[PDB]
Amino acid sequence: DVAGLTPCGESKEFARRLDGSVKKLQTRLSKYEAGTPPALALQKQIDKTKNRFDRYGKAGLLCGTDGLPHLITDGRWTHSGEFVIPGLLFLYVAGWIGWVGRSYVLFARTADKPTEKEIIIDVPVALSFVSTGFIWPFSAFKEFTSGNLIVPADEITVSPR
Amino acid sequence: AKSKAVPFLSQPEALDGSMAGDVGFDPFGISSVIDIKWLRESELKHGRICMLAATGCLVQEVVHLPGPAFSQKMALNAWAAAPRGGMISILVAIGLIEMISNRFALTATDMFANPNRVPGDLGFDPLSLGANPANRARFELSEVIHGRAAMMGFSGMVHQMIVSKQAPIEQLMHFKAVDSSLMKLGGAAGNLGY
Amino acid sequence: MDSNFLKYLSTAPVLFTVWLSFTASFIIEANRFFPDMLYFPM
Amino acid sequence: LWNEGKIQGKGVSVIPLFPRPASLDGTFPGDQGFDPFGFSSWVNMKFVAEAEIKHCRLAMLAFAGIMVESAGISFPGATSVLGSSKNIFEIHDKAVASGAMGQILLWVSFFEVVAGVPAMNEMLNGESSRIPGYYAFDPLGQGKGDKMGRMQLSEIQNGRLAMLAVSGIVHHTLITGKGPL
Amino acid sequence: DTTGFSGVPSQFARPESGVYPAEPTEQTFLGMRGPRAPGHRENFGGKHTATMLAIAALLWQPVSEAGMYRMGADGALTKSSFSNMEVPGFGNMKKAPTIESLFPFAKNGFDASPALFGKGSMIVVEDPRDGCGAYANSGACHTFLDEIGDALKK
Amino acid sequence: AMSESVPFLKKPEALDSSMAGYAGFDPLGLSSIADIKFLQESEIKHCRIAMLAAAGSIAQDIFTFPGVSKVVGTAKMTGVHDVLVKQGAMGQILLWTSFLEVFGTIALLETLDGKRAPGDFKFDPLGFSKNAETAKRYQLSEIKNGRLAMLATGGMVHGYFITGKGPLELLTNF
Ligand code: CLA
Ligand code: CLA
Ligand code: CLA
Ligand code: CLA
Ligand SMILES: CCCCCCCCCCCCCCCC(=O)OC[C@H](COP(=O)(O)OC[C@@H](O)CO)OC(=O)CCCCCCCCCCCCCCC
Ligand code: KC2
Ligand SMILES: CC1=C(C#C/C(C)=C/C=C/C(C)=C/C=C/C=C(C)/C=C/C=C(\C)C#CC2=C(C)C[C@@H](O)CC2(C)C)C(C)(C)C[C@H](O)C1
Ligand SMILES: CC1=C(C#C/C(C)=C/C=C/C(C)=C/C=C/C=C(C)/C=C/C=C(\C)C#CC2=C(C)C[C@@H](O)CC2(C)C)C(C)(C)C[C@H](O)C1
Repeated sequence: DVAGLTPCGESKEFARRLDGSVKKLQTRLSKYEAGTPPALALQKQIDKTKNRFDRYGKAGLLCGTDGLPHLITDGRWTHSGEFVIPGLLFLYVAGWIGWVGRSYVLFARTADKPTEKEIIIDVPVALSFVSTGFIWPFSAFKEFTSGNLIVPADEITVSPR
Repeated sequence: AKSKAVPFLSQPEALDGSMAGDVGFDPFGISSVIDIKWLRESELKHGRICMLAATGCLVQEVVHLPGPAFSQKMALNAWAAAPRGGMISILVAIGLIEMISNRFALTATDMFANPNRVPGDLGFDPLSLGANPANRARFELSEVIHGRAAMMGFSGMVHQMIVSKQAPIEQLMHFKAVDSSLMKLGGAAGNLGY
Repeated sequence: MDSNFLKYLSTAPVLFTVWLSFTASFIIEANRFFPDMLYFPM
Repeated sequence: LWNEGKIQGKGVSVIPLFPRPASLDGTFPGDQGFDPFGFSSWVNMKFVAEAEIKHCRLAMLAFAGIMVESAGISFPGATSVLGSSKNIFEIHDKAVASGAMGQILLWVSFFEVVAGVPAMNEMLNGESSRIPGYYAFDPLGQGKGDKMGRMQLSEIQNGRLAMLAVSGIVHHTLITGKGPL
Repeated sequence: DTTGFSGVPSQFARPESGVYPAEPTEQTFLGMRGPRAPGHRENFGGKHTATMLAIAALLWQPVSEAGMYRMGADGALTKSSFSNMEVPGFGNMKKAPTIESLFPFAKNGFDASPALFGKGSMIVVEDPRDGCGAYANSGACHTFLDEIGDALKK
Repeated sequence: AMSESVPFLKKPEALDSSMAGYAGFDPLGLSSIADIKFLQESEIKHCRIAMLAAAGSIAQDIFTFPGVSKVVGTAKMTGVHDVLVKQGAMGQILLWTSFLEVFGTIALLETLDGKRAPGDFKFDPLGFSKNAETAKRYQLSEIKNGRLAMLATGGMVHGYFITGKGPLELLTNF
């Protein structure tokens, strides 16, 4: 397929991975009686292992010669669920955490004792900030263009050189 | 100075009997931590959503739009059956409604920035039904009460759909009791997993 | 509830321990009900 | 009449075992002590009075209905479509299945929502000064002095007796399998 | 201090606009209450909004029935798509976009009506009572009230 | 001030005898909920449509226009609706009444502005409301007959939903 890779649903090495993983569990299950708790624990692990291999095969992942799934991350849309969408999901959470943390440090500067607000957090106000993070892309860009994100270079302490 | 709802507790501050549906019920003291304006905005919103949702379940049992994608009497099955494109259309339209009706004052730090903004009052009166100021207090009371009742009712209906794989009216008309041989609560750690 | 005890629970180490235990806990729960998510399913 | 002080008034006790409470006012037609659990302290007196008169009126009408339908007395052709039994329970179940009970339910509930609920709301709000249980339903005269006097007390006592007797009749029919008359 | 979720941007050290318009009271039928321009509710008010909906609902009736209605040998009418109208002078484009491209009911199998729901694709109204009563049922119908009666007699 | 129609209830505080067909009957307080001019325009609209509907039920049972028995066979009352939707009869009726209802919408919005009496489309081609006393009497007659025809229409169509007979045929049989 892409980069000489094979879809995991027709990879023979993927098929042997699934079989070897189950033979390894079945020989541990061969040492226990049917209704025992170790037998049910291993029978649930054989169900989980088979389910995972079935899902990967039908997902559009590509396997290598080694029979393991490989991720395509060049930007193509047929493979966006491996990096681009998990990445879009990450950056939304990361910017949320950043926007919310930034909003609280600016609040704490206007406090009676600014450093006491950072070791003893005003939890009702800090929870007010965490809820605000859901629209951080719009809130932060408007913050930028309204001249409130970036401070000018001449209000920042620098080393003499 | 005791609560009227809970007679053995002290009456909570930020609850002064002005708001509709105010009977002194805040035993956990959330009103002392969270501004009552935000709490009433969220209560009216949750209640309005649940009025539509409870009505949605019952009417969806009775009446359907045409087509096989809309033929699910059980409302929890309708979630999966309904066309995904149109369901995400509903979601996107809700988001557009949320930003515009709130006028870009969406968050915990900028909703109610305008002193004119009132909790739950979005300017929505298309037919001017609240034009009469004599009906205002009882409309506010019965909106809050309908919202609370529908929150409880929809919660019950959803979890009765989970327990009994039946739609709400025909669960009442073809009732089957809980055997307890299925859907036992908890237990993920009692058997140590699996 | 005592305000000095609530001011103690608002201290940075308690909130850090509680929040990251809560955060760790819904990752653990999400991987119980929805395991082996190597990809966003699409 | 009123007989204020003698019967139905302040200083009147049906059972002086229980002292007459202060919260129970002496101006409500039918007040003859009997407030043990102290409900008059916190309930709306106007609401509970209207509820009492309505429970009284149903009890009387239901008693009349039970007597007629246990004596075998009927309207022409009613026993033809409905059952021939005199068991009040059996008639109710088959008149439900006939739709007659549905029609009475429909029309009672219509009156009770379009007229009963506004009447209750105004009587408790303070917009109309309607005495409890009043619906201006006096077609055949017999009002005037009596209307606010003995008839209010006669109605309330016949209604309380009708409530107790109707409960008695239905439970006797339950424990025996045979109705009265 | 700041209570938490107060909503005022000056209590969270957030930059506010400083501009907070006074809230008027006038409303429009399919729009919302709020600050408008002067004269806006006079031209785009309830009168405008109701009238525009009325025209849109009237013009829906030709659109919901859009098609090429042609008579055969007798007076019988055949319905066809407007795509069958081949425009003569547009090079390689011979089948043209029409009003059926902005309102493609047929492709989704809708069968629109001037009342929005046609004989095919009609509203489905079922009865959830399933042809039995609230109490004292017999057969494949056991109501909740029957379950209360079953428990009390056991 | 108590209601003339419901004596134990109060006067409905938005209704006055200067209205046509007033009896003080608003027990549910809807005249306080909705704007009263809208309610008045709606009642007269419902009244006139139901008057046509009841008279049409009666007349359709009496006679039927030439050629109609071909297309409309055993169908009667609501039954003819689906067969004539296939034909363009109901489509044409809907088209022209909707066309009139755009102007009805403009009229109602002027009524809510307060420049028009409810239901007043100024339609008096033949002369009946020249005199003021006659005008008021006919206003009351129109409202009362329209109210009666609303209930009539209800009964007639539900009688079809029960027996399938039609008004005149339900009188003749059973
Ligand atoms: C939410 C608060 C916050 C925000 C907005 C930023 C913002 C930034 N930091 Mg980070 N930083 C923070 C907290 C924060 N910092 C803390 C707590 C530490 C101590 C570990 C650091 C240590 C740190 C280093 C060493 C570096 C940065 C860098 C940067 C820059 C690039 C982003 C990055 O590399 O992230 C990296 C983030 C980290 C390495 C640690 C973040 C740890 C957590 C997730 C954030 C704190 C959450 C906080 C408790 C919020 C609570 C809010 C609540 C009270 C409402 C950017 C200026 C880099 C830079 O200058 O590049 C230009 C860089 O080299 N920061
Ligand atoms: C940008 C405008 C736009 C466009 C072009 C479309 C286009 C489409 N929609 Mg979508 N839709 C939109 C906005 C839009 N939608 C919005 C804003 C919502 C959210 C309210 C929806 C919700 C939605 C759902 C739920 C469904 C569609 C479906 C469809 C498709 C088939 C349509 C069809 O056969 O119609 C011809 C059929 C009709 C016109 C019948 C209409 C039925 C009535 C009018 C519904 C009652 C409306 C109800 C009262 C909603 C009130 C709330 C609202 C005012 C906020 C088509 C691709 C369907 C789909 O995905 O099919 C695969 C589907 O099931 N849409
Ligand atoms: C013994 C019963 C009794 C008594 C004393 C009263 C007395 C009163 N009622 Mg009440 N009422 C009753 C029963 C009674 N009612 C019942 C059962 C109903 C439901 C139908 C009503 C419904 C009612 C309304 C809706 C209203 C009143 C009102 C009034 C007042 C004025 C009317 C009046 O004086 O005429 C009463 C005249 C008589 C009681 C004469 C006797 C007629 C008898 C009881 C008929 C018997 C029927 C039949 C033969 C049953 C016996 C046979 C059966 C066993 C088989 C007065 C306080 C009005 C008021 O102002 O309330 C405050 C009002 O608005 N009543
Ligand atoms: C709510 C009103 C209403 C509705 C929906 C219908 C609908 C229908 N009628 Mg009925 N009809 C009506 C009123 C109504 N009619 C009235 C008022 C009469 C006369 C008393 C009739 C007499 C009638 C007959 C005899 C027949 C129908 C038939 C039909 C069907 C075919 C349409 C047709 O050609 O009718 C034709 C009907 C007419 C030409 C009468 C129209 C009456 C108009 C509205 C009077 C308006 C005059 C008034 C002064 C206003 C002037 C307008 C001005 C403001 C510009 C259709 C289902 C036919 C059918 O299929 O029956 C089985 C049929 O043969 N109608
Ligand atoms: C305002 C809204 C009010 C919501 C009310 C909630 C109603 C439903 C609550 C449970 C109903 C009855 C439970 C019996 C069921 C029961 O007790 O089962 C027991 C179960 C543990 O299993 P065991 O050790 O009992 O196994 C026992 C053996 O018999 C079987 O193996 O307890 C749990 O931990 C399950 C709940 C999850 C605990 C964490 C929940 C998520 C945490 C989120 C943050 C805190 C939220 C509140 C946590 C309490
Ligand atoms: C001639 C082109 C034209 C057409 C074909 C057309 C059709 C419809 C329909 C048809 C189905 C409806 C239902 C409708 C309703 C509304 N129109 Mg209207 N409309 C047209 C022109 C304008 C302009 C220029 C404005 C405007 C507005 C509004 C507002 C909001 C008022 C409010 O929120 O206060 C509402 C509810 C104003 C605005 O604010 O739009 C955001 C505004 O300036 N319209 N409009
Ligand atoms: C914002 C927010 C709130 C909220 C909220 C909520 C929960 C709002 C939810 C709203 C919903 C559920 C809206 C649903 C709209 C459905 C539509 C338009 C269906 C269209 C069908 C079509 C086009 C078709 C078709 C056809 C097809 C394809 C083929 C045929 O075989 C079948 C068929 C003929 C039918 C509230 C107001 C509560 C409060 C607060 O302010 C915050
Ligand atoms: C405001 C506004 C207007 C408007 C509007 C609208 C859309 C108004 C609609 C309001 C609605 C939909 C109110 C619905 C309330 C529902 C309740 C209280 C249900 C509670 C259920 C319970 C208690 C239960 C239960 C159950 C349980 C769990 C067990 C089950 O087995 C069964 C059972 C069902 C019995 C308009 C647009 C006209 C314009 C105007 O200018 C302004």
